[PDB]
Amino acid sequence: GSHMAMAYVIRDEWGNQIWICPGCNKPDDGSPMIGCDDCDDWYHWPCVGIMAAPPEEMQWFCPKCANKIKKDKKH
Amino acid sequence: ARTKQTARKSTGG
Ligand SMILES: [Zn+2]
Ligand SMILES: [Zn+2]
Repeated sequence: GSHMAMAYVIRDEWGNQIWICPGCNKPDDGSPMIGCDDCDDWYHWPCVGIMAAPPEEMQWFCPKCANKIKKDKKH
Repeated sequence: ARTKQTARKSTGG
């Protein structure tokens, strides 16, 4: 079946999901990654502009999702 | 903002 994972995710030899950062196209090295609150994609910190971990209580959206959101001037 | 490190060894966390 072609249904594997057409996304930035692969499995290792044991069968764990290894997320690939769509930012650099590099896999996870056991690195701190941030998941978007919309697409749930997994990017590395230096790839999106994160340097310290924000809480799950605070939302964050990647350059993918935050762009469609736009974060318009009107608030 | 789900932040986690897939680590079996991390310094601090
Ligand atoms: Zn990356
Ligand atoms: Zn996103």
